[PDB]
Formats: sequence, C-alpha cells, structure tokens
Amino acid sequence: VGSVAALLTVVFYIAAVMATNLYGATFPEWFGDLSKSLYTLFQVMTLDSWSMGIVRPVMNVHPNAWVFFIPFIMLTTFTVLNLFIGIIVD
Amino acid sequence: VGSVAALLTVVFYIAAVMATNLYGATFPEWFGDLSKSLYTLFQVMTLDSWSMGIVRPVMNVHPNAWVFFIPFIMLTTFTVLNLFIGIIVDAM
Amino acid sequence: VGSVAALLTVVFYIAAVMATNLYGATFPEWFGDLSKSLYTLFQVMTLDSWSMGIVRPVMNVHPNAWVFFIPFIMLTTFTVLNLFIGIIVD
Amino acid sequence: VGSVAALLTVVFYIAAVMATNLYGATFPEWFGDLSKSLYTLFQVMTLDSWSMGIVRPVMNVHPNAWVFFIPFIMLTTFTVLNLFIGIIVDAM
Ligand code: NA
Ligand code: NA
Repeated sequence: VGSVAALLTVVFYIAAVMATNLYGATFPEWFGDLSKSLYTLFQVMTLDSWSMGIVRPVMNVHPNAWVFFIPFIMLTTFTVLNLFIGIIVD
Repeated sequence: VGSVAALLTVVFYIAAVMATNLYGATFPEWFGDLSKSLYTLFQVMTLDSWSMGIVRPVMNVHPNAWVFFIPFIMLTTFTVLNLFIGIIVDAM
Repeated sequence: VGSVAALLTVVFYIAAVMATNLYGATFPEWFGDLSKSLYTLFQVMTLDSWSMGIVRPVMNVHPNAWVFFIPFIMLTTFTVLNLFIGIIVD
Repeated sequence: VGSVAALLTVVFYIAAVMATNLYGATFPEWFGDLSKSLYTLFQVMTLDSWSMGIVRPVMNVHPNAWVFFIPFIMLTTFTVLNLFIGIIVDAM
C-alpha cells in the first residue's frame, strides 16, 4: 500500500520533471517550473479539463503531446484506484 | 483480463471508424480522421467535457448523435472499470 | 442487479418528469421537454459541467435548485456504482 | 458506515468554515458565506471544474490555495469512495 504510494510519487515527480522540460517554454502557466507542472499533472490525473482545457491547446504547438498525457492518465488513474482500494482492503 | 482489453480495443476502433464517418465532415477538429476520432472518443470515455464540449455542439447539426455517444459511454466506462478491477483481482 | 437497473430507470424518469416541470420554462435548452431533461440529467449524473455549466446558471433564477440536483447526484451516482459492481460480482 | 458519514460531515463543515474565512472576501460568489462554501466544496469534491473553474482563479489572489484544496480533494474523495463501498459491503 505504502509501496504503491512510493511508485506514484516517483512517477509524479519524473512526469513533472519531463513535463517542465517539454511544454514549459511554450505553456508557462501550466508547466513553466517543476511545481507549476506537479499542479497541472495532478489536475490532469483528476481529469479536470485535461483535454479541452490543457492537452488540445498543448497539441496545437506539440501535435504528439498525446503520447505523454494519455499514457500518464492510463498509468496514474490506475495507480490511484489501486491505492484507494488497497487502503480499504488493509 | 487481456480478453477484456482486446474487446475494448476492437470497440474503440469500430467506434472511431463509425465516428469518423458520421461527424467527420461536419466536426473536422474532433472526428476529421480515424486518429482525431480515437483521441476524442478517449476524451469522451474519460467524460472530459463530453456533453457541453462535444455532444451538444454535435447534436446541433446531428440531433440524434446521443444514440451513439450515450451507449458508447455506458459500454466503454463499464469495460474500463471492469478491466481495472480485473487486474487488481488477478494480482491477489 | 436487474432490480437495481429497474429502480434507476424509474428514478431517472421521475427526476426528468420533475426537472421538465421545474426548470423547463426558464431553461428550455436543458429541460424544455421530458427528453431534453433525460439527456441533461444523464449529463448531470456523469458530472460533466454539472455545477459550473448547469446548476449555477439554474440557481441564478431558482436559488434553491440545489435541493433537487445535489440529492439526485448523491442517489444516481451511488446507484450506478452499486449496479456496475453488481454486474462485476455476478 | 454511519461513522464514516459522520467524519465526512464534520470535515465538510470545518472545510466550509475555513473556506468562508479564507477566500470569502476575495471570491464572494464561491465562499461568501458558509452555505455558498458548502456548495462550492461539494462541487470541488465531485471535481467539476475544480482547478480551471475554481482553484486557479483562487490562486491568482492566494498563490498557496492549493495547500487547502488538494489535501481536501485527497481526503474527501477517499472518504466518499470508502463510504460508498462500505454501504455495498454492509448490504451483503
Ligand atoms: Na468532469
Ligand atoms: Na469525473
């Protein structure tokens, strides 16, 4: 359970280190520094306006941005569910 | 489990083949080619602005578009949940 | 399981018969007829722009509209989850 | 089960007492009184436009507003899921 959380935080930090680098210069209010990234990736992970509000405007400059966001969503949303179930079982 | 994923990908491809054909010419930014469709249907499956952002504008041109999106939502959202639970069970 | 679905459809029809009557004349594109209502209540049940997009503009004319939408959300979202789990178990 | 609901209502009231105080004067339509707060925190708990619609505009005046909303989300969303599962188990 704590092991699941450990994976998720490593993933969340690596995702935010990558996101800062990729879309930081072009989208500063969303990924203009590691912290700005960690917030936006938490927002993306919750699915609040992930596509219409973030990923589509991102794709208008970086057309393949989907190769990073969609897998990230698939991976982080599975982990969160897995974790939340793990606490409930334990 | 892998069988559940196999169903979902077939559904996802058939849904995107259908969606391209139906609302492609009228809504090119959303379904203007199989890939554009696969992205928008993933977005619809996650429920991000499915109605206010996609389905309602689509219905303003195709008033019965709901006969395709609502069942798709019902089917894909059930499958994803069923799949995610299936992995969790098959690990215990 | 089929019993759960039966409850939900009765609730969904009564909710749409009530919604048509309450906010139909004031918000025709959302509840201007039983079918328009059934669509918007499905949208509300999925939580797509339920508050910012629907319930807040509804409350600007009917300030207590929350006494209908919030319980409806609580009830329908519980039922859907209960149903989806029921199919998975059976 | 009823104990889980009891925790959530205490949390929900304390969160709305805090939220009223913090962002009430600056964002009156959202937290301008305990009731306005309880509605917006329910909306945040459901995740409807939590960030783009609420938290980001809030952060433009209070840059650390995230220290309150993100933990609240983490805590309330876990509780609701835990509660909904608890009813389902206590019926079997
Ligand atoms: Na949403
Ligand atoms: Na959601």
